[PDB]
Amino acid sequence: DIEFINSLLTIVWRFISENTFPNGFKNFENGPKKNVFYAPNVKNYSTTQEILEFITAAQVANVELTPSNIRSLCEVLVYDDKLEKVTHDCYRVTLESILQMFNYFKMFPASKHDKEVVYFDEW
Amino acid sequence: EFPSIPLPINGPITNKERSLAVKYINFGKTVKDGPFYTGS
Amino acid sequence: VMTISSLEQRTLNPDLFLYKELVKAHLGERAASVIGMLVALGRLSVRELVEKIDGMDVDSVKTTLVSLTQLRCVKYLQETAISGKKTTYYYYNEEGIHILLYSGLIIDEIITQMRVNDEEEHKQLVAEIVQNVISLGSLTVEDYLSSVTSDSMKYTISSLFVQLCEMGYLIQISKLHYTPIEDLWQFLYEKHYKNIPRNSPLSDLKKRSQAKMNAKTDFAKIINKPNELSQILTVDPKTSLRIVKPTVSLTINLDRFMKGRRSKQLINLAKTRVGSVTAQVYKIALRLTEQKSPKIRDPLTQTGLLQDLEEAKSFQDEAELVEEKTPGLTFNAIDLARHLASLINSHLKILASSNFPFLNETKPGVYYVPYSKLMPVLKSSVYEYVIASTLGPSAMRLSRCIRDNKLVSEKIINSTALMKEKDIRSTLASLIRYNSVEIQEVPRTADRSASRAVFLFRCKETHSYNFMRQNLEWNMANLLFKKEKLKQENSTLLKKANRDDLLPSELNQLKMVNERELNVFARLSRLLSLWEVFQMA
Repeated sequence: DIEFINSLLTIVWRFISENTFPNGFKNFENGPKKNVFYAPNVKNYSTTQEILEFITAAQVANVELTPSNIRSLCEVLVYDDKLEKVTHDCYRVTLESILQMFNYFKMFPASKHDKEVVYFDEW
Repeated sequence: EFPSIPLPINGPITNKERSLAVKYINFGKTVKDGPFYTGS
Repeated sequence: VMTISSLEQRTLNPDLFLYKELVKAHLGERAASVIGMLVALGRLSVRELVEKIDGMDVDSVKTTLVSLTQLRCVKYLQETAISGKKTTYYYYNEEGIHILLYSGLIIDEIITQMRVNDEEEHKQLVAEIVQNVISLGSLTVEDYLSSVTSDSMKYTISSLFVQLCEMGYLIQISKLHYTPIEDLWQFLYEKHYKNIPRNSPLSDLKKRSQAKMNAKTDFAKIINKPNELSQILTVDPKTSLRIVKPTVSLTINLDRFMKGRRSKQLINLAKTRVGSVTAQVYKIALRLTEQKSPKIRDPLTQTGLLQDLEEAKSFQDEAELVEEKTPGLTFNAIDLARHLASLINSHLKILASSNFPFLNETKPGVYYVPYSKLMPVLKSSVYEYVIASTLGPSAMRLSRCIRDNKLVSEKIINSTALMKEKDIRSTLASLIRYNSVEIQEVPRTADRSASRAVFLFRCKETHSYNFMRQNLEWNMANLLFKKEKLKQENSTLLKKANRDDLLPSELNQLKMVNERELNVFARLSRLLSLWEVFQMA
């Protein structure tokens, strides 16, 4: 509790996003994701103890050497609300990468004699 | 007033659906102009 | 206090105030009175409407029923008794009210549907054709083409007319559609029971055997009646062009229009999955498979469920067999998809291995898009993105973690992603308020108290879906009632603004109320695009 959990969450999501897709074709759509993977291959892999290697490569010197319980807890934490979760932690896709950059809802609300908040009211 | 709990996402004026509202109001005017009015 | 926050109409009227406000802005005010009694009661005859309105006569009730029947806003049903006295009965028609509800998206999707002939014909001709179809109701060809004088380009309507009814929307008129869903089944259920002679009992009924197969058979034939039919299509005269018969009148079908609108949410889910090109090839592969798809729920299980376990079990099993055996929609091959090689085949393999249930069940190598295994994911993927958008992402975490297992308990939520006693309880009570927790108790006493009892939280479905659907209909009823508030403030302005076909305070009044009149429609289209998913199974 409470901020280092979010920091570890951010860095493991960054490691998943850089393990699946390359980083240089994330900020723009210049032939997206290298025309994604150049008609993708049969690679279909993930970390499988590589995530704990990336954990062990950079830690705080506290007692956070957790593994096999908080590992699965953070895994559930990124599938009790969120992205892919297919056949025991494969490729993690679906809309978080463009959410870090339902899309493009600038300039809400208005403050006139008119609409918003008019919604969710009891009823 | 009384509702202060937050608002949904369907309220910018960055629409680009200005043609749909014109089609809506022209359909409404052509139905109101039609013979099957029976108002009041 | 000064009641200004819309309280005197707040709770008094859902589920009929929408139907009364869709017809008040279109068909006067006298149609609203006769449509507010067909919904609030149900079946009532001509004299019953006269004695229930309290203010209209038979000359006024019967006149307004013609204006509703012309827009197919009233179902007909004639009945009889054991002694005779055949009379006429009227039901409320929700398909006509949906036609009055969308009304511009009909003439929006039909514009962005045709090929290379673009922006030289499809702004003046067909935008008046389809608008006269929807407004006037049932239209024939000969009574409509006499409006134009010296029709030199009289064949230009026929090329757009034979093409549009070939692949969808235009259909033969309501010789079947004014009949109700219940009586079309009930009259078919009794004619296949009394025309069976006497026989052996064989568990004392046995005819419920035969009357549960064969009637369904010709019920499907009735379902086969509003489809693509060759009785009006491909008529071949000698030494002329291919033309349909312009004799009988024709209307629009609100069955192929909805399944084409479902493709918009399918494209939105595809854009949620993959970005630009693979979503585009799924888009074109779905647009090439529109007019032959299985539809939003058939009238076989709309009414008439006779409590049978095997019918409720293998109704979704025989729908799978309808999905498997098409006359060509299962043929979703590579060159057929690219005609309107290995690269898009690899993208289609990515669709096959995308593992959320779209474009599955490819055993021989030819692909297919399932629907019945797609509908819960379609209805739930949009439900999880409204609480996450409006109420908060922590609320979406606390709601979806109920769904991770079946009935997570209170000492297990606080072990996941957030500590206890701070805002899990407030968010959980707020989700109790929006029908997405469904609390349950187990007691430790003899009278099921609150102190000696502990709770159990299971997100029960079809209670969060129905309440949000009613809330969306409610806010649609909101958004068109505030449109009638500016009409009372412009009754002395829009009436006078017709003789022109400076007083600059009117420039901050007339051209100021216009964008406030257009943004409610611009938001109503998004209300429509968010509400449709809860009424497509």
